Amino acid sequence: MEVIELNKCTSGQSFEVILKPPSDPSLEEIQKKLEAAEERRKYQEAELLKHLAE
Amino acid sequence: MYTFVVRDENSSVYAEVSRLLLATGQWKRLRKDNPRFNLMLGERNRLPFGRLGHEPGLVQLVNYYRGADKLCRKASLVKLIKTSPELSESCTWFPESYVIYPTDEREVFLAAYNRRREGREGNVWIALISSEASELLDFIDEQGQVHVIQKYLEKPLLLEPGHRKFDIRSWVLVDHLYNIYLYREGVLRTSSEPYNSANFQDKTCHLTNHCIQKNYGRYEEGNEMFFEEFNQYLMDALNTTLENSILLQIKHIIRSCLMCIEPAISTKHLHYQSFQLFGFDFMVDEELKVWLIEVNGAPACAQKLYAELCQGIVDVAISSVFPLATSIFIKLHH
Amino acid sequence: REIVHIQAGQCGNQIGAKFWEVISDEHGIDPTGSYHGDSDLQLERINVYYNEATGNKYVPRAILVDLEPGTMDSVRSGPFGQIFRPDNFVFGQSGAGNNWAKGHYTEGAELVDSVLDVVRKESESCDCLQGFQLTHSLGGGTGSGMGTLLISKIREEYPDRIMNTFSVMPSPKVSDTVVEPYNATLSVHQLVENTDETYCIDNEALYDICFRTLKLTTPTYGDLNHLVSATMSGVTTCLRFPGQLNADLRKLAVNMVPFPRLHFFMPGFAPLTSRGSQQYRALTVPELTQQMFDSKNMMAACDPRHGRYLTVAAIFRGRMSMKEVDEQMLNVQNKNSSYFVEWIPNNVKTAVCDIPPRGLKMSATFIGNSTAIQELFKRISEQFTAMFRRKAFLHWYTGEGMDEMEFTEAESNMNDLVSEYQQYQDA
Amino acid sequence: MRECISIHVGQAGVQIGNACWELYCLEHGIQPDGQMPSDKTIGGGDDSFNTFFSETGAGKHVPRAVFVDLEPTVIDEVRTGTYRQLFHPEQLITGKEDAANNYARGHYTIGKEIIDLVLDRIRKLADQCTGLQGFLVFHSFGGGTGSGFTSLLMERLSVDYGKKSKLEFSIYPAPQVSTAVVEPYNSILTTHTTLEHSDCAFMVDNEAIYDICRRNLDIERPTYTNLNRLISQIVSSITASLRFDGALNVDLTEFQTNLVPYPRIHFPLATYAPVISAEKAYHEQLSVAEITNACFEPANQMVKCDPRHGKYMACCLLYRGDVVPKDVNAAIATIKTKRSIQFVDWCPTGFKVGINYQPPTVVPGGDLAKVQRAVCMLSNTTAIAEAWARLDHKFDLMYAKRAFVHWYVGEGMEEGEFSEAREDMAALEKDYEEVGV
Ligand SMILES: Nc1nc2c(ncn2[C@@H]2O[C@H](COP(=O)(O)OP(=O)(O)OP(=O)(O)O)[C@@H](O)[C@H]2O)c(=O)[nH]1
Ligand SMILES: Nc1ncnc2c1ncn2[C@@H]1O[C@H](COP(=O)(O)OP(=O)(O)CP(=O)(O)O)[C@@H](O)[C@H]1O
Ligand SMILES: Nc1nc2c(ncn2[C@@H]2O[C@H](COP(=O)(O)OP(=O)(O)O)[C@@H](O)[C@H]2O)c(=O)[nH]1
Ligand SMILES: Cc1nc(N(C)c2ccc3c(ccn3C)c2)c2sccc2n1
Ligand SMILES: [Ca+2]
Ligand SMILES: [Mg+2]
Ligand SMILES: [Mg+2]
Repeated sequence: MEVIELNKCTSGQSFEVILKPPSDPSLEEIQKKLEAAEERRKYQEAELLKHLAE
Repeated sequence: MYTFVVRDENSSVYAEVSRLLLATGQWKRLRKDNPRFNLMLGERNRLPFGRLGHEPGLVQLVNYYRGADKLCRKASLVKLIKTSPELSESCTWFPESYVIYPTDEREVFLAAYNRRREGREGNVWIALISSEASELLDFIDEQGQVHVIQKYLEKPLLLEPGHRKFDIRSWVLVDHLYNIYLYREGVLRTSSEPYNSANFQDKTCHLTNHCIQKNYGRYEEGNEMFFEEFNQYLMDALNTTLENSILLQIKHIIRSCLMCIEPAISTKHLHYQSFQLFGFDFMVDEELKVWLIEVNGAPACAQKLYAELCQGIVDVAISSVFPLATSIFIKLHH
Repeated sequence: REIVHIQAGQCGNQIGAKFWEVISDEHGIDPTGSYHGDSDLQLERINVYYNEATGNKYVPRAILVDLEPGTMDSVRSGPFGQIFRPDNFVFGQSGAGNNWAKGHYTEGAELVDSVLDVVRKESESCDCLQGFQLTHSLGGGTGSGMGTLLISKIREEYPDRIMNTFSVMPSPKVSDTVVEPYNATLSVHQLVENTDETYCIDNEALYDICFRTLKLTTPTYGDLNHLVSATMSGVTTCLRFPGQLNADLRKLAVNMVPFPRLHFFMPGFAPLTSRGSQQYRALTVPELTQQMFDSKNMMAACDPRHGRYLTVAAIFRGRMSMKEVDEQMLNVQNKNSSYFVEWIPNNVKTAVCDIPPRGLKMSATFIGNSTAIQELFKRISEQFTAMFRRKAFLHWYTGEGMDEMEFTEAESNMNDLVSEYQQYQDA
Repeated sequence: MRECISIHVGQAGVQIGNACWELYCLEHGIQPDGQMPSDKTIGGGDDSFNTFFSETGAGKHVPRAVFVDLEPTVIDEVRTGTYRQLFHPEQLITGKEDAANNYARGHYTIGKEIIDLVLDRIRKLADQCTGLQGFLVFHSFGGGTGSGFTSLLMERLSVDYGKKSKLEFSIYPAPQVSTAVVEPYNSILTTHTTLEHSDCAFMVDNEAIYDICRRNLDIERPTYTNLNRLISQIVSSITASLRFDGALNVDLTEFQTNLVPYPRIHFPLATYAPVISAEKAYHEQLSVAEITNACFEPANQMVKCDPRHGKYMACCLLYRGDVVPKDVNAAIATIKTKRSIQFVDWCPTGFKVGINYQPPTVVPGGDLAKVQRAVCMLSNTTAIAEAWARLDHKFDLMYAKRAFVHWYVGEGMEEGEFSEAREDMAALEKDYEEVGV
């Protein structure tokens, strides 16, 4: 029914049409997680290399 | 070699369809959760339509229509009938109903209850059956869930001998193409205790459910009168046929109800396909006028007609999508 | 992403030498090492297995290993013998006498440092090294025992690279000595811990295929290795050739191995063909698919109907309708879905490569991580126990410093593996 | 005028960026060397196409764009492709070992070692912006780099540009063109870690692009190339309002204010018609009513699902070609009476509309025919949640046995991050259920 906010220009046009009305982590915490998984990666590789030394 | 899965064990109907599908040696049954299936006899609640139609190289078909609950739940059916232009308030075959929520259209319901008391015409209603507003609204709030308040049909057609009340169940099958098939065998679930017009407390001669009646078995086996005998009766007692007095209106209501929701539930250009069996519950009054009581979405059959219906479901709803290597249905054309 | 290839022992060197024969011809390299081919598809990833020298020479990134010179002499005087970098031949003189002990602990320990030196020289030329493929048998001494010793040392210096093996399993049907079930059980124990991907090339299966299917009355090791080089060419195509997937040794491990110990693969191949006998009729795509999934085409002697596939990798080579390939692959999974686990959705992946192998217009190679593979390890465990319960032939190993306790462990670890596999067959 | 920096991550992102930036050049008349005969203002200008291109005194127009992959194979083809002269090197960032289909390896292990260099290279484009709006981030859900590195980058962009907007063009996994069995894990992982850092995500389900390519374009086995030209038109439709004169969706903040009321539910469904085969000999051109009707057929949706069984929160119709407002409203009024369009109670039933009179540009020699009018509908339907159902179910099957989890934990990730991510998606699915039923 109701057509509103019609803006025309050389390139096209735009409008709305209404049919009915209604009824963050910090840089510190990010470097912490990234390095905390680097520790688990190191720990596991060192258990491996230890086993391989046995 | 087509594959399928069963997800509703308690389905008497589709228990019998799986046994028929296996018995052709062209349908293998898979486990509940195997997704590589051609056909799904799914559950009744939370059926996962979001997961159908996404198995490449598989054509997937299920035995329910997503959205058909709007027709098969008493609150929804009322609302559907009252807001849809195609059915309307002037709908001449649905009893006057209102939706009532426990402590909504509770003020609107009373507004009709006064005309009916201020006209001294009949004023029985149902949810328990009573002729006074106040014992009803007290009953709804004492249960918990949402109820529907409906005009009780105070002048039903009464079978003779016995002065007995009944209701007609029609089985309708809708295929993936949205052909509307009516099973030629209906059933009258009858009352065995003669209908009593003054005492609405005795709910054994007013409610005709096969469970409540189980004088059961007096007139006809299991309180179930089929169409041949009900037609013979109307011919003899009333000088008219089942077809002209009742069936024509039943074919009209079925068609109207299903035509109304076809745009909302059809699977014509969908990535999975749907078929569904319905139970339509009709009430005939003493002027040979048919009324819609409710639509059931998970209906069971009558023990004689299982073999013939279930075999038709395979023929027209399943083999038509997955063919293998005169008709018991009336197609309600549109 | 370079791959470093190692071949240890008699078997290891013979099948290895046939792999390089085969995939050279496929990429257009001649024995000399010069390119003489017509499609650019051939050179686009040839860096994965070959180095480049000046004069546009391609030299395989292969290291040749043995404890007795006999077989590596054969290779040098073989068809493609001159294409291998002569500095990469690393051999002793003693031999290992079909003794795992000698390969892992005494004879082998002597030589293993030379080998790792050459491994490092090749690794340093690598722009980004993805890991290692080793070819070896498990029933002899060198490939079995010093190969698994190489693996343990290669893992220590390169713990973050992929270790992939082609491991020939032993069978009484094609047997050198009675200690083979001892050597292989000691080796499976190593492979379970220290590889990511092992293709189980079972000699039982290879013998049955020559005898039954190909109608060869008395098969040779040559007849066995034809099937093996065909399979090796196949399972590596999606590393060697440009395509829609473009995989590598780590991507294959991630998608194939749901749990790190269950990393033992059944290769399959279609159409099976014998040496020299040319076949004039190409197969239809439904024919490849029915064949590659049949037991009579598996290179591990296991009944795939006695278990379930955890994952599957399929490869079709040749000019064919990729649409039809897709429908056939889907058909098999839909027709026999009880044989694919339902807790790993979409566990079959197919790839295509236009270039076919020599002498076929179209072929299908199959990589199955089935739980039926336990039939293989169980067979070996019976053969091990029938000797071990009487400590029979053990002196050959205790003589080199080994203790019975090492056998009991390997046996237990391989029985665990078989149970682990059985666990997921009833999931 | 306010610029937009485009970031393409992983294989799907880079290959789709090649598709779009090629189109973008054909649309704006920019030859494969950066030369635009039209930009009379040599070297500068606050025009509508300068939101995606900067100029150089040399006369070259160069995309406000950065390509990033943990492997050199794909980006190397941008380096030597027909559009190489477009991009300068600083913009093309290649690592050495890709993530091997492994989120935890793109996010933690190999991520950590290139994130700083990428952020620096983005700060070099932000620095030539008089008024940066934010970012368009193209990536797959399923890849190792696409899922894992993208979510790291997204977290860092919120701390280095906390005021700026971030949009996503995300490829949703489908088995017909999959590369990995762990794509369900990588999806739920990257969706969880990105959800709070993304303002609007256009999800494009590869299943849907593949079937559209099969049914309407008559390609029998679509490749990435087939898929990416169809996807680039959709992308172009969405971004045209930022590269051309108009009053609808003129900045990135307007995408959130027009398509996303609730922040968490920010995945608008995109629908697109007509897709007509180039080598279809006789074709009768489709009217405004016909193409607008097809916006409501699931067979034309970027994600297969049924909007009749959900509710709309917003809805935009982007036309391109011979469209006038009169014929749009006509088509709407017939459609509203034939189709199920339920809005949520707390939102006006309506359609913001944009028309660009230039008909969709088509890649010369491609698979798509020229047409006289095309529309892309952007609706925020709760129905898209089916896509999360599908994905969460597949994730649930594998995780119930911890299958493949060791490949993640081996890389430093913790088994609990899997269940943290899955509980989030369990939340999201429920948010959709409250809003929609
Ligand atoms: N539509 C489309 N999808 C693609 C394209 N390339 C890859 N994909 C999809 O992306 C997913 C795989 O993710 P990729 O982008 O290839 O992975 P990646 O981000 O490069 O990470 P890697 O694992 O390092 O290669 C699969 O779901 C593919 O279907 C493409 O060019 N177009
Ligand atoms: N408005 C009405 N007028 C007269 N009788 C009515 C009535 N509504 C219901 N009845 C009677 O009461 C019974 C109960 O109706 P209803 O259809 O709600 O039972 P039900 O819920 O078990 C059937 P369904 O299988 O569809 O759920 C009917 O079988 C009919 O005999
Ligand atoms: N399939 C195959 N098996 C082989 C070959 N050579 C040896 N074998 C098997 O390898 C085992 C013996 O190992 P071998 O390689 O000779 O010992 P090694 O030199 O000490 O490692 C036995 O099971 C043989 O059947 C071969 O060329 N092909
Ligand atoms: C070297 C190699 N790698 C492959 N990848 C990495 C793979 C495997 C198995 C896969 C996928 C995706 C799902 N599943 C089950 C990918 C494939 S897939 C076909 C041949 C092939 N060859
Ligand atoms: Ca300018
Ligand atoms: Mg020997
Ligand atoms: Mg990649």
